[PDB]
Amino acid sequence: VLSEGEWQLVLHVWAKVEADVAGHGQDIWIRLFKSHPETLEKFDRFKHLKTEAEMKASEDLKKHGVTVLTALGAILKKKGHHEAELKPLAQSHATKHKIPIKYLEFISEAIIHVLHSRHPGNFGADAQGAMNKALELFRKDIAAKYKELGYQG
Ligand code: HEM
Repeated sequence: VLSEGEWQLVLHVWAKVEADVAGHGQDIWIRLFKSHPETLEKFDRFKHLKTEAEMKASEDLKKHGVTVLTALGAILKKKGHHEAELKPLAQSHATKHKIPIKYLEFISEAIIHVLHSRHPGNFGADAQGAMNKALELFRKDIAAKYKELGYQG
């Protein structure tokens, strides 16, 4: 459970991210595919992308990034009361996409790195601490649902 102060640190930096959702979406995903290429195999629609240039030019990847960050944003804004939002997400990711928890840890790493680079003034040690805590909360609850749904993760 995060404190009200910790949530504020999270939503404060997120308000900046929302000024350019598409741009942040691309940076985060490209960072992920470059740092952990195996994740690219989960996308039968992006597995063909070879270079960072091709990725930055993909309109579909950009739209996916927006869809992803929008869903994450709605969750964070619930400040822990994200039960309703998580169920449908856990079902598709556990039964259809089959995304293991390890991959959620990898993207969490990408989110932090991108925020740290683009928003240094609003992403200090305390702010990163809160963001990490929020993402771990997300991962903890998703992994729980996974078990309930019959997927080890
Ligand atoms: C920060 C956590 C993430 C959030 C909030 C998120 C959100 C979403 C949403 C809302 C969709 C579309 C609706 C749906 O299928 O449920 C989606 C699709 C998808 N996600 Fe996630 N996702 C996350 C992380 C990941 C990761 C780490 C992977 C893979 C390494 C992944 C792989 C996919 C795939 C394969 C699709 C289907 C895309 C397509 O084929 O059109 N997601 N995700």
